[PDB]
Amino acid sequence: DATVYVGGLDEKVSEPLLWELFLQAGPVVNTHMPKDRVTGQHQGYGFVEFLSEEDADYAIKIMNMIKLYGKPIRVNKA
Amino acid sequence: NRFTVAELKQLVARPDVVEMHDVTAQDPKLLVHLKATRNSVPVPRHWCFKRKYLQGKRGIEKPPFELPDFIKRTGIQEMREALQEKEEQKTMKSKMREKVRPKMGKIDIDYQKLHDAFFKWQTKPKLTIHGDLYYEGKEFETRLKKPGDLSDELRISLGMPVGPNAHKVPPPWLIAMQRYGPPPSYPNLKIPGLNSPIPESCSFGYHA
Amino acid sequence: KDPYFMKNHLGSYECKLCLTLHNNEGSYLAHTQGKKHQTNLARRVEVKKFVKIGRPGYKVTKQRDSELFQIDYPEIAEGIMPRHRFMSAYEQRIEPPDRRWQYLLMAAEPYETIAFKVPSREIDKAEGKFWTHWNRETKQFFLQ
Amino acid sequence: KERVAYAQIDWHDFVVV
Amino acid sequence: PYWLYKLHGLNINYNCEICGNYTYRGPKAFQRHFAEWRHAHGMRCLGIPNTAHFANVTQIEDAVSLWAKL
RNA sequence: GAUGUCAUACUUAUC
Repeated sequence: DATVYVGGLDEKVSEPLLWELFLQAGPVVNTHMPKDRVTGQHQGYGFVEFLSEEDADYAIKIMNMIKLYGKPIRVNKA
Repeated sequence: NRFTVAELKQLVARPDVVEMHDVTAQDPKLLVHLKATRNSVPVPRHWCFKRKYLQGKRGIEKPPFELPDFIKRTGIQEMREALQEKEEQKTMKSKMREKVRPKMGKIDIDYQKLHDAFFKWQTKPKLTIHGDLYYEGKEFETRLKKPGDLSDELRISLGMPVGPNAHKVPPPWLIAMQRYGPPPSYPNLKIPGLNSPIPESCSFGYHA
Repeated sequence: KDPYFMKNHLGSYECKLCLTLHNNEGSYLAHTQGKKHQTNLARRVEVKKFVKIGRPGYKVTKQRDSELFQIDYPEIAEGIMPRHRFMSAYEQRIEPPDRRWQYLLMAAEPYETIAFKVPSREIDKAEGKFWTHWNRETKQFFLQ
Repeated sequence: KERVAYAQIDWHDFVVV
Repeated sequence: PYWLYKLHGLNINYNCEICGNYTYRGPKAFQRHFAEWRHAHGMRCLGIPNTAHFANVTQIEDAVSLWAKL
């Protein structure tokens, strides 16, 4: 309930960059970025787990108009 | 005789320093008291490995040398590179002919410039505390941000110029913060345009 | 041309395929033949510019319905239907003050766009395939 | 063709009659 | 290979009663999966927060006693 | 990762 799925991100974005971008709406407790270990590139999706479900819902509701590297990043509940 | 980790965590006042390997030692209480001390240093993580802390960075790329500013501000590195480039082009005959009658004055830069760089232009290095140990992945883990501030790389990636006017310098996600309200995870966070003055708070965020 | 042999920072050779080290040059050339090396090798714009604009005088017939605009347009002699779209008053050629309403504009290729301001928030749908029609036999455009 | 013609029309020439 | 599974401590059955009595084929793999999202989602059902005191906790009653003691 | 034969290289101002 406290985890939000962020998609539509480019492969050039980093996990400290995503943690700094997610810190503008609330402190993120954990950030998981699934990436292939054979190629060393991200899959364009990540999971941000906050400290509560209401803060995660407020972060997912305020990230509907975020643009990174020209691509719109979508936030959904997970 | 050997208790589990739950009894060692419940008996000790600091269960965060209790590990799984400390329960099968000869003194769990003494190890829990020594590991949770004030000025104690933890054990290295290479004690349970099988590579002797030197077989991990085999094929990884590494720089040859990181010269400081005081050594590079004397012109000795460029002269050494020029001497290495000139000596690599000489054959065995040019190396044998220069041993009987050498040519003096190789670089001959200065005499007091090295003393001025080592005494007047001396810069202190970036040291660390004694509690911070060293590991194999310590040289690559450099990720170890604040609410209300944005970096230059994040502003270049998101396309948001940081300026003193609060018209476009806040991100376009502030409209949702104005329509819905302040974030519940930070009640002390102040953003310009909603609960802070726009020409005064030019940092686009304040934790008060 | 072996893409696995590289030079380290200590004057040695490194095989990144098997992740092995070699001191001299004679040990790197002899490391390619073997069992472990063989196992590692086997395991691994034009339509907008050409659009003529003469801007004719359009005549719309608005009517308040209850449960709809009827735009009279001349013959275009083409298959391109006139499209309607709802936009905001924030973008304009002169940008007048106090512009905080929306405008639904219908546009065609040989004719000029006719726009009507809607002070209400939502009373209908401005979709093209939902509640619009264009009779080419009488050349009449309707939208409700 | 209708989607190509709708995405290339001028949406700034507004006229209220 | 059997050598890489015997030298690294693999192919050893370990039971984790916290995450629905799951199976783990390694001590280091279980230690890496303890500080993960699955173990955190398993521990959040009982009401225990994700901290460093419950890292080596396996049983649910021992974790509940460690949460009630603090 | 261990084992046993061979080779290369390194260190302690060793002789």
